[PDB]
Amino acid sequence: ITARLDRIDEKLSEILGMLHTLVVASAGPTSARDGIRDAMVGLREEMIEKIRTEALMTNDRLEAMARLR
Amino acid sequence: NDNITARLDRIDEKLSEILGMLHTLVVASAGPTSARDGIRDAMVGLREEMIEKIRTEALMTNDRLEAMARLRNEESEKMAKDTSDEVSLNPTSEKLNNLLEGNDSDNDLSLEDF
Amino acid sequence: NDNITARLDRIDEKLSEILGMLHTLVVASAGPTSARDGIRDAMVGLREEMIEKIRTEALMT
Amino acid sequence: NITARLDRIDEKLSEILGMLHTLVVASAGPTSARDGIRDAMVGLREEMIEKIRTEALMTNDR
Amino acid sequence: ANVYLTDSYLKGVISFSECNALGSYIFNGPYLKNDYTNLISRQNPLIEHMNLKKLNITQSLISKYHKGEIKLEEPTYFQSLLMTYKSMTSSEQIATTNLLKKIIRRAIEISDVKVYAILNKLGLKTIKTTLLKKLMCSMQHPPSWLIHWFNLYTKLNNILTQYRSNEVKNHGFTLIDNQTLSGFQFILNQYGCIVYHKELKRITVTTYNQFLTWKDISLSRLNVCLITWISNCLNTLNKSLGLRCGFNNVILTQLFLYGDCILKLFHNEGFYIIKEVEGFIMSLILNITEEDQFRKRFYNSMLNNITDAANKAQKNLLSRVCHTLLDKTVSDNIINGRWIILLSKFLKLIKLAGDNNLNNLSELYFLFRIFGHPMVDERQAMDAVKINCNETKFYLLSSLSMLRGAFIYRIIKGFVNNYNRWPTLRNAIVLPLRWLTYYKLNTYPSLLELTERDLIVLSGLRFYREFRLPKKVDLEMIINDKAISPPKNLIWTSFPRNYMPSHIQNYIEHEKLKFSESDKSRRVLEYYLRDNKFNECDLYNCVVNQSYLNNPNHVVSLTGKRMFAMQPGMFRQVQILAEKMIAENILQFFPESLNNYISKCSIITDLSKFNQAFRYETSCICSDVLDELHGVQSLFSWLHLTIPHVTIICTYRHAPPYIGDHIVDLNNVDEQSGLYRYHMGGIEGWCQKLWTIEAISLLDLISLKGKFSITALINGDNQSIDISKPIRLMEGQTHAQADYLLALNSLKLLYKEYAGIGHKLKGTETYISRDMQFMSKTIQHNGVYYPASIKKVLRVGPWINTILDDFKVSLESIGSLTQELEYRGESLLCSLIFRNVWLYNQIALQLKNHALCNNKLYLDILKVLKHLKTFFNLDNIDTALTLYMNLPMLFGGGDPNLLYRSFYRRTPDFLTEAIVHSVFILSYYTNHDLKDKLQDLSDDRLNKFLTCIITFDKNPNAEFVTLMRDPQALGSERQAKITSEINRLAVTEVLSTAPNKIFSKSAQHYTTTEIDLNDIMQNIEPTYPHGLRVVYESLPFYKAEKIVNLISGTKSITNILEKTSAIDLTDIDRATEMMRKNITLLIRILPLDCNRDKREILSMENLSITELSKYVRERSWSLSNIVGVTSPSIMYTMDIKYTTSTISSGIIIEKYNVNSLTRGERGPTKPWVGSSTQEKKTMPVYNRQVLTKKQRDQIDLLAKLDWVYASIDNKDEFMEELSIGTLGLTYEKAKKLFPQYLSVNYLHRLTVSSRPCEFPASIPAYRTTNYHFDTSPINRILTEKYGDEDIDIVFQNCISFGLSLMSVVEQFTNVCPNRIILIPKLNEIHLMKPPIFTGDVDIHKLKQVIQKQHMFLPDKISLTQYVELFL
Repeated sequence: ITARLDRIDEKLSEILGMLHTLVVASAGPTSARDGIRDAMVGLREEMIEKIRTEALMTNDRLEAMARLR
Repeated sequence: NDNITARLDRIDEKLSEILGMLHTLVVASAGPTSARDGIRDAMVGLREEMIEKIRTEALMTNDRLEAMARLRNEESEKMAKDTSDEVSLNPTSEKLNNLLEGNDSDNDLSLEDF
Repeated sequence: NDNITARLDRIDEKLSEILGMLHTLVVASAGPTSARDGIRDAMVGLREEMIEKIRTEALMT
Repeated sequence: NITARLDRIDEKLSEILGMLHTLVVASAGPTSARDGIRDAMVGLREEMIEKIRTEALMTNDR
Repeated sequence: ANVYLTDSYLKGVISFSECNALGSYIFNGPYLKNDYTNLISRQNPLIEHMNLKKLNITQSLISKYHKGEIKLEEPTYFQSLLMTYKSMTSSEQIATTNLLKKIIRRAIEISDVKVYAILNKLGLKTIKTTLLKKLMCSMQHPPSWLIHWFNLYTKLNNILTQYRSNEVKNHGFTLIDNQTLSGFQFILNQYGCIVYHKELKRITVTTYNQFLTWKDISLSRLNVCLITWISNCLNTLNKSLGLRCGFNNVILTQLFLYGDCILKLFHNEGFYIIKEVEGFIMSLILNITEEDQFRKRFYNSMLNNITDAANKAQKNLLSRVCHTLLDKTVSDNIINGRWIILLSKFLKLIKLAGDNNLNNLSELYFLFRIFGHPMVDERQAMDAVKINCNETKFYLLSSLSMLRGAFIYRIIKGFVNNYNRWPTLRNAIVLPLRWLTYYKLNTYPSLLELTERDLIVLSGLRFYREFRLPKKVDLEMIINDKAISPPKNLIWTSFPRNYMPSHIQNYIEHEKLKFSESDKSRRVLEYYLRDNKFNECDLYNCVVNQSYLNNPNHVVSLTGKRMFAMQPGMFRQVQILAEKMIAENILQFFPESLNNYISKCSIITDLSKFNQAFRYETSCICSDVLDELHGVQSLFSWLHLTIPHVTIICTYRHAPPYIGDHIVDLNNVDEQSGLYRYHMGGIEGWCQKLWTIEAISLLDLISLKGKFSITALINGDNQSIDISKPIRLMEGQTHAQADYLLALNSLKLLYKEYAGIGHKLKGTETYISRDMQFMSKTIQHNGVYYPASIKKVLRVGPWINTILDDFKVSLESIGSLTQELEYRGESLLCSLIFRNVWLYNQIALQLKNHALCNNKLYLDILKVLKHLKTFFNLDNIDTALTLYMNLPMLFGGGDPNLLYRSFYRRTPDFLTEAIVHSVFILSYYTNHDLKDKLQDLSDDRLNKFLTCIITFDKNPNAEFVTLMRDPQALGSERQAKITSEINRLAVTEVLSTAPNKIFSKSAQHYTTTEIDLNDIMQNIEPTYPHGLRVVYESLPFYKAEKIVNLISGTKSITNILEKTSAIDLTDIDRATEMMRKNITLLIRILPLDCNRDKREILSMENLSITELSKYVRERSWSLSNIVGVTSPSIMYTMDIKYTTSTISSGIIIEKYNVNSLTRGERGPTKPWVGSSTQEKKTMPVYNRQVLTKKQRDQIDLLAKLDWVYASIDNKDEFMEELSIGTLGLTYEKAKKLFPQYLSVNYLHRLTVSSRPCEFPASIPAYRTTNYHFDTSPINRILTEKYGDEDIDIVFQNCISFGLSLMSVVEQFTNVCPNRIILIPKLNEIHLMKPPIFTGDVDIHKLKQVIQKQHMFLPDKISLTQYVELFL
């Protein structure tokens, strides 16, 4: 059934929230803040994970060229 | 089934809302800080919140009003005079043009007293 | 359906890339040195695990 | 009709991807290179991964 | 044993801060500016300034100044004083007038030989010709303005010559001269110039470069007056002889005087006003070429620009001199505002000189380098660019997305066009469905069906590696003769120790112990020579590992030379590598980096300061695409990632910063004038190709937004935008109104988009036009070209463009420069007479005043003239000099310009052209007819010359390596030597001691590598020197030879690793011996005994000049057959006819113009380019982006070798060893990459560096359009004589001859002929059939050459790289 539009809408809501978070994290330094390191998402592990996957997909091409060698 | 249409309508509403925020989004280039002690990251905020930072001397720019005009998508009079149909002469260039036009010889400057 | 399912799969694959880019922007946009050093240490650990993985899956010979 | 809605959604998503990727690339400026986080924002590429591959296959002699 | 040879011409810049320091120390106060330079110069002066101040004459002048007797002025005051000097009466007057009369008479007498030869060959026929007799009658009274400039130049050059000679003789010599230029007292070193005028009670202090500039001004004005007088006399005789421009010289002298008055009233700041006059001349041009609205807009903009420049000059002058010693030097005409009268009169004189004539107006561009050069304030230019490069830019994210997407679209489109597919995408899931179809079909949409949404979508595309970085550094691209910046810790070594604090001096003496000898080099060459740990894969590792990021040694040094920027060696390597990678991989995708009415306009923008507006966010959104395409990161983004973190410092010697006590790190020194941080990118020159292709991408984006076509052409610091847009004309709207409206709207849009990406265009940089084609500084209107040719020959003088004052290079430079009065100015006679004026000056007048060879060269030339008088039975030494100055320099004569160069630019055989030139010149004395077959008449002079040319003692030595280095070399000491042959042994002796083991080991094996390279191809019995050149360019000895030849052009080769600007006496003696042998060569080539009294004199009956040339070339090398080099001379082979014969049987050149004159006119025909017939080659299908450029060049060379030498007995072994050694592949693997050549004759079609690709005429391209050529009647004759057999006569040169011949006949007869018929001498044409080569290549010697010079071998095609080739 085409009820995965619910998941698509959930992902879009997540993207909206994180976009607002980005535009406030860029410039909210004075009154949206009393110290540093505002309460936020701070999840660098998914970033490291996408870096892993992309570097591994590049290493796959390198290793295929080496296999052809 | 009137449900798939509602789902797609909400999805397109959120997509238009995301693209609006993306198209009203201004990037301020990375550069020196106020105290000239280092470089600050490139700042990305909304267009109005950035025109306010240009206005309130939050981001030090050379030409505040012309940057604020370009961000507001309005033509300031400096670029309305730089790309204007007629180029008007300055008073100095008006006097120079009056001197050049006409072989009236009213220049009357003796170079031997130099 | 073929067209509907394929288009929904492409839409999900685009939403995942959007969320990944937003993760990158939010994590790098946090401007204390804490997150910067965390990214750097995670990048030294990523290189180490990549080296070890290439070695172990090259030990097939 | 639903396929046209999905294709318009896909076009809008591609536009969002282009905008956000330009933002990712433009945000990886001098301060990210200063802080050693630029290869996490822009990605690892062929030469660096080849360097990794050589480092991984000539540790001692193997 | 070390001498210092100072400049005779301004090569560097005039320094504001050197002048300020010297004059501030000498007068004990702020001289030009109240900055740190004057304070540090007065507190701790340099020793060379203390030497000037402590002279007795200087002490007396300072005493007079401190008593109020003399007044201190600015160097421009004294420039105006000098350019007015005419003091002395009747003695210097008679002497100078007699000298100028003599020079002019001798120049006309030397030109008479060539004019007679030309008129005798064209069939138009002390001074023999009537034309030059009338000209000598016209030019026997030099006018007063010419005498004035000649006298001034002579005095200034005498002062300079005296100083240079006594400075070679004595180090530390200060010239003190108050007698040469009467009224002025000069005190001249290389470290300063103090000029004092006594009756005016004025004194100025300036630099040696300023005296050089003054002498250059006087020379430039003498040259303007001389060219104009020659041209006016020629046009009085014949309106077609002189130049197309006609100048009144009293108006020109008034121009000079009024520009001098502008520079005297406004001080150094007056060069702003002087520079803003190019706009006035362009406005006078557009008042003729453009239409009312365009021309009015440009005129008003130009007036505003000039008055703004003058107001800024006044304000800056008043603000600068207020607290200096020049506070009472500003005239009242500055504050009165009456300077506008002077400016008005200057502009009126410019408009009078232009005479409402496109020729005069285009020529008047010499005015801009006729007034000298300004003293540039280095700290002030630093401060001007700081505010532009520190400014925060604000971008819409959609603007950056569209710019990145337009760049990516151009990349995709060019990649599909050149490689037949999209680039490899690593995130192809981001394309919606419409771009996935283009990706999978390997197509792209056009710009019309493209959309801004499409560009935003494409901005999200990432790529895989397509192009590969070279792993071994190309030493040819990384070595030069410029200076290197020291590291950040050693940056204080760029200033004198006196100018630096004591703690800085102690810190430098302690920090030099922490750096290597390469890091303490100050020069690029010795930076690389002193590197004992140099590795060829060092740059590659620095780029892969990003060792340039966050480097503590990074600094940007700025030098007054527009603020030439420097950085240390690592970062300079990275910059050069990024620019080279762009130039050789990406510039192929950006080819412009070299209705009832369709509206059209033109927008011209100045991109000189385009770099300062660029930030990371605008340039690196595209540099990231380039990084991904190369599999690397931050290589093309290196500038905006590293420069923001370094310090920008002005490192001129006399412009030190104030370093606060206890501060010793440059990044801790306080920001000040000439010292700032946080430079947000945009260094000029660096990353220029990146910003060019980004400008092209933005122009495509603008064309998409404005919905008009764009034809951009970005040539350096200037882009031209041809805009087209199909509109529908409104009620009563004219085409001109529509074009102007299009220009206005397109200007609005261009401004808006450039401001979107952070560049604020200014009305002074950009102007709109409609039809006028002004690109590459050339005026071109209605198809006709309008040259500025007097501007190219302003600096023609004795010792120009030479090293150690080489006589031969000076003559060659004079000829090459003066040839532009004929190539562009379309005047053979004006070019000839001007060249002979200055060649006679050089030979007869300045050769006895050599700074290193005091008069030995003149005694040698007198020996040569006596020998010529005895040989050719001449009347005196004057006739002998006239003959020497017309003999080719190949035989030892003094004529840099052979006669063929007046009719076609290129030739495939210099020896035949030299022999033909000599025959034509000696016809002036032997009275031979150049329209007849060669005959023995009574005079054996030409017979004696030809006998001496063919008869000599054979003495070959290293013939094959020499024919590799120069396929047209002669051997047996039959030609003049060049500095690269004389200096190369010294270069290798110096390089053998270099700490760098690459250069050391390549120089230690240099002699044996030459011996082996001579043995490789020595048993191939038919000698093909162009095939030898192809063999030589495929071996690694060619790169070593290029490095050595670059080093050998330096002054004082032996002092390269000595850290000194002095010249060793051994280098002086080597250059002196070389000059003397080159001068006296004509004695050894033409022996008095004719070298044969046993073999009788040569008989010129049925003599082929080409057979004689082949014999000379073969005998000089003692070879039997030399193929593919000798070719007929079309000037000699072709007989010129003007009437149709019985049957045509020649090349028929007809004038399609209807007028009797074609100069300054355009015809219906297509321009003639030359463009020799090209090869037929089948390119193999493989992935060429997998290979670097050097690998593909090596593959092309090896394919050419397999083509030319396919018939040698050793071809398999030869090609196998070449492929293994240079490419790393076997021959069977490398052969699949070789282009297969379908052309049978490689003697015609082989493409080498030693063969001309084009054969143009000696005529502007616009002029070739007036004539039509017909080579049909000669084809039947050539095929009935040589049926289906190849011959050595060049076709393109045969048409070039006819076109230039039409032009020259119009020049000399005042009427263009209706047709010209070129009838060939068939005994001068021979077969050129590709031979069957016999013999074996020395394979041992080949592999020993490869193994000895292995340090210069290119990258080898890997297995990983070879598997990717055919995927």
